[PDB]
Amino acid sequence: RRSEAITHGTPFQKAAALVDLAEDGIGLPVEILDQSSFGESARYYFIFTRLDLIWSLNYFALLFLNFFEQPLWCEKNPKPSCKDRDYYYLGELPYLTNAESIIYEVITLAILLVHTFFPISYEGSRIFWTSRLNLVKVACVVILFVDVLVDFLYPFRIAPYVRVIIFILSIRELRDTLVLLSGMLGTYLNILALWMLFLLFASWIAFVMFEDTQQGLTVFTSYGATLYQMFILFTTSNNPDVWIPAYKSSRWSSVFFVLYVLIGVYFVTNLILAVVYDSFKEQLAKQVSGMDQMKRRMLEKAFGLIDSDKNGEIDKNQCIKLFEQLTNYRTFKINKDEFADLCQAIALRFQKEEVPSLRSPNFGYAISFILIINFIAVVVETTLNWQVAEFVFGWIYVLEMALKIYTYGFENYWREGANRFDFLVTWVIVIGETAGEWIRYLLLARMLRLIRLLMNVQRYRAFIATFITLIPSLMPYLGTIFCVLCIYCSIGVQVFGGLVNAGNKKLFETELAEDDYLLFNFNDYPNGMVTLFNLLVMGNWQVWMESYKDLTGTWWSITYFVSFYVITILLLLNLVVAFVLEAFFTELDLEEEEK
Amino acid sequence: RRSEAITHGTPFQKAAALVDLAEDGIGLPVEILDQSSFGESARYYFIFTRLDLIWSLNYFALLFLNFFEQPLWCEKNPKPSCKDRDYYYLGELPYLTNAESIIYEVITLAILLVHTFFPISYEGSRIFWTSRLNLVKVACVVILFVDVLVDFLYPFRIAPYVRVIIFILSIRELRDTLVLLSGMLGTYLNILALWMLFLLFASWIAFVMFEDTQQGLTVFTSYGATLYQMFILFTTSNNPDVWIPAYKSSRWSSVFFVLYVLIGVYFVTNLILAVVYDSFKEQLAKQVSGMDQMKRRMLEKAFGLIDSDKNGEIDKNQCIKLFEQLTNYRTFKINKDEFADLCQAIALRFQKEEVPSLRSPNFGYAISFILIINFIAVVVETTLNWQVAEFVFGWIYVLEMALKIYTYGFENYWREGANRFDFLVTWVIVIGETAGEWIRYLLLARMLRLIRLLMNVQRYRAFIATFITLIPSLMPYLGTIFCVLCIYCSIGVQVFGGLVNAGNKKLFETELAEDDYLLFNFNDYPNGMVTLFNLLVMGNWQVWMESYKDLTGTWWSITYFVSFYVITILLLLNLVVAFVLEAFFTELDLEEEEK
Ligand SMILES: [Ca+2]
Ligand SMILES: [Ca+2]
Ligand SMILES: [Ca+2]
Ligand SMILES: [Ca+2]
Ligand code: NA
Repeated sequence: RRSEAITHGTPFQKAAALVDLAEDGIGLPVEILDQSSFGESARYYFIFTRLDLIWSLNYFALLFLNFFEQPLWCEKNPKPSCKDRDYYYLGELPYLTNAESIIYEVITLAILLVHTFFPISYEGSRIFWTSRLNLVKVACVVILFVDVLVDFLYPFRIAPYVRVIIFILSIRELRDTLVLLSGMLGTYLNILALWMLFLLFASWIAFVMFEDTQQGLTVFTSYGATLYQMFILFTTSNNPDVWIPAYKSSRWSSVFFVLYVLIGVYFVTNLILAVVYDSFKEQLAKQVSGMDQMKRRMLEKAFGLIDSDKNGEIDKNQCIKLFEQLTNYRTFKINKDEFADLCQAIALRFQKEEVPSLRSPNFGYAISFILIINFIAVVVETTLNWQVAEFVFGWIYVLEMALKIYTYGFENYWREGANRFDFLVTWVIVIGETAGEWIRYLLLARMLRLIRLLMNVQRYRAFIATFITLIPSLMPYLGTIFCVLCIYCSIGVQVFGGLVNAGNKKLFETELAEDDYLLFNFNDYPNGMVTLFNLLVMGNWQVWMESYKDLTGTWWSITYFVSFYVITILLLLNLVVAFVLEAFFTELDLEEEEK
Repeated sequence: RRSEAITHGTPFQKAAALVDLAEDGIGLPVEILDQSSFGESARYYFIFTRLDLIWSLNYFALLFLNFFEQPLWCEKNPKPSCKDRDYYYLGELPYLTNAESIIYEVITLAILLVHTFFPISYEGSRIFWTSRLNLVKVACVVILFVDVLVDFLYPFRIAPYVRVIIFILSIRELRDTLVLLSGMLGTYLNILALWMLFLLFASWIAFVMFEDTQQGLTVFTSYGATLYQMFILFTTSNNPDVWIPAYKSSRWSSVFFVLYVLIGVYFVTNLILAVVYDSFKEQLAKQVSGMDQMKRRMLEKAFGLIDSDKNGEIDKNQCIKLFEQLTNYRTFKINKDEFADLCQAIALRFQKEEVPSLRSPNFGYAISFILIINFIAVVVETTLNWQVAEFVFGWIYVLEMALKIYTYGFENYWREGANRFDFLVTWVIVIGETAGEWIRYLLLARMLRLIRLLMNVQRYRAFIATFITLIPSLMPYLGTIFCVLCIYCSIGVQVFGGLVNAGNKKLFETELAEDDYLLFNFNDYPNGMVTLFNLLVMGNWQVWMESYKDLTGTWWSITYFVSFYVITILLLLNLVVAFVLEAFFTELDLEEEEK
């Protein structure tokens, strides 16, 4: 898919290059594809995309800055200071000084300005300024510039939110996931309406049924208290604890709570999952259609490069001239659609990639035997039934890397999803030879490759193959969940920071103190992230909700936890379930086509 | 579907009857259908099926006997006796005396012997004694007869297990569910192999990683302790509790447990659900195919009754003679397959059932207004903003019942799934007029019918329609889970009965005593059932496992809880999820066909 062919080649080379780009799934921007003299514009797009590692590193740096900033409650002079990390149950990451924060922010903003305005080199000015994505990015960069300036000048801070928005906007798969999700929201709010109606009605029955009982006197003291407890019971997290007083008062009370939990989980929760799954399928189909339209647009541009006369036809003397530039550089008359069908058929049957310029099958057996020997060595070493053996295996693994990159070349080697990981962990190993036991886990991280041999076992092939394909293909969804946690974390540290401290005295009544959860707090960004992970797992989750309700003295604090549950569990994790199921069924159909 | 027509009719009436049976989904047994005589054999089958209510009541009585038997540990003379129900934290159901047990068992066994041997009236002797189902039923009844005799004579008791097996064998949909499940088991044990391999490897890494830490010294003290804790963490039920000492030692420890829980839940649990779902689909397809073969066999014997000359043929005079006996009672040559296609097409496009022997839409509006008025009356009554009003509404509801059974006749009325429930709750209401405040809940149980009006709201139609169809169609699966719970309950009372008592002294160290769960014990069958419900809900489920491990002093006790988790949660509840999802998608496709 050579940039040089697109930039400089004769039209037949440009056509073959656009074809290989399209069927490798890479679209040139329409702002380039729609113009005649596109080569000089494309020149800049390729130098832009050559720098993707620099831009990606800048975005991950900008996002990770949130983990190293001092909490705002520490700036407003607490007694004692946040140097007393044990008094405030804080984490172990350093807090950047003002000087360090200024340096970090200035550097990352300068690279962000370059990345955001450089597209005006290949898009034109009017084309640039009319893109909605560019306008939103310019708004984000100007907000970060003003936020930098207004503290280089030296009740809340905006920057951490804008950094997460910039990160979302800078990864195509995350933008795509949010566009997909925006199509699901309309149908999601309907079933939330029915779920609320269910909770309200079940809570009304429960309230009027227990009003003068011990359950009434001690748990269901009001309709709001009932609705709160019944909401937590929908999650099952407070079962059976919430209805023990009823069961002590009468064993028949268990029938009500049995019916409630049975209906709430096995009917209502599964139907919410089903609604989310159907909507996800509809939006994914719409996305794949859009990608097919991109592919067709590129193939039509290729035909518009070969046809310079606009008669809409190419002859066999042109067609063989394209067929060479395809079948030996990347792998009757024809018309605009016939070309697209013929080429996608070539992409089906004949298409196997040629190797770039500049290995035996049993070599895989040799390295598999070596890494199983290494595994049995590691086990007999841990049970204490050798640094020179760990050295000689590390040497063999770097020798394998060097041999494979020599025989195939890195531009061919690095294409495989496996060997790029083997390369990464081998590099981390050899740079670990800085002269502990941590190399044990790196070599076993290589040993994990042995699990691919279970794809030879037909009863396991589908499972292992789906797990392997899921590792990369879930990253957009897991990353969207991660960005949602980052926003909720910044809110939590803004609204709850400093309340969990060793002098609070109310804290030691709060259940957070009784369950020993005091390190899972919102005093710091990493603390908030691990707390939000515990919330996402739903294990004991209402402990934090009830404790921060006590510590803040307001029921409005529960809006945080309720909204977090409604967004992340009932929607995003159900989306993950749907995605895993659809991936597995796709694998079974692929095997049913292989056989 | 007239039994008179099958038993006595002219062959054209027999043919029309067999057709209406087959297309209403009722199969005569093959032992009749192939008998070459629908006479005296069919006569007895219809009186047999006329008695279905008596048999069903006998089977439910036989199953429920388990809830009223004295636990065997009470018979072996405890001090104090089980009359001290508080000392043993017992339930509220009575225990039958020996005389009552003998009477109950003798009566139920007599009706069971009748039901099990009466088929030899229409099946022949050799046909009866070669049926595998009959032989298993005869083995069960002879075991119950021995177990009765061996205590009418006056280490464990077998009867409670055989009663559950008899109940499974006596309901067709439960036999169907078990034969379906037997097809899934092979593929289920494969993914259990990978799940165990995942637990063992993750637990080995965790063990060697923490060995000299506080996590090692206090939680991961051995490989077996690690594997046990990591298995509970796979359930999430001990998150974050299990790894707080690691997090106190180093915050980076959280990354291990985050990755473990992320992989274990969102990859492994979802792929187990996917495997179960695919296997369920394959087995349900095999079931529907068998039902279609039954339908075809019935249509082919209908043809074999019309073509009693074995022409291979029916002529137009015969065909219109059948056509009258069909279209005037129950809703050009032709051949064996053409008949079946034509009739099934008539069922699809033309059939609409006639009323049996012996109403305007505004009546539905009137009763909807009356029940909404009743609802606003109930709400304003409970908030205390009338027994004569509750009486007059109860009268209106019984007058509606009597009017509808008059206008349509009970044989037509009772066919709807809705009005048979309305009839039941109205009868329970009017027999409740024994003169109480509890009738509020029965009238609101009628008020629940108002939710059907949300099917008129297109954004809610599929959800409500699927919920309504799920109410009956999940009963075989929920009932299979109930039978599994019954067997586990009987085992639990056998092995754990009497250990939770106020004199145990070890109990008050056991977490069961600290969480206040002492009423959730295995001292009694209803206590066991509610305990196993709490286990099925997975809320705090490891409390019982760890407490009974401590009370029994052996790790072998955990086999009970582990096997219960593996059977019920990873298989049967995933089956319920698959069933609900497939039902929803079927509803969306139905609406997509109707719109
Ligand atoms: Ca700032
Ligand atoms: Ca009351
Ligand atoms: Ca017995
Ligand atoms: Ca160590
Ligand atoms: Na807990």
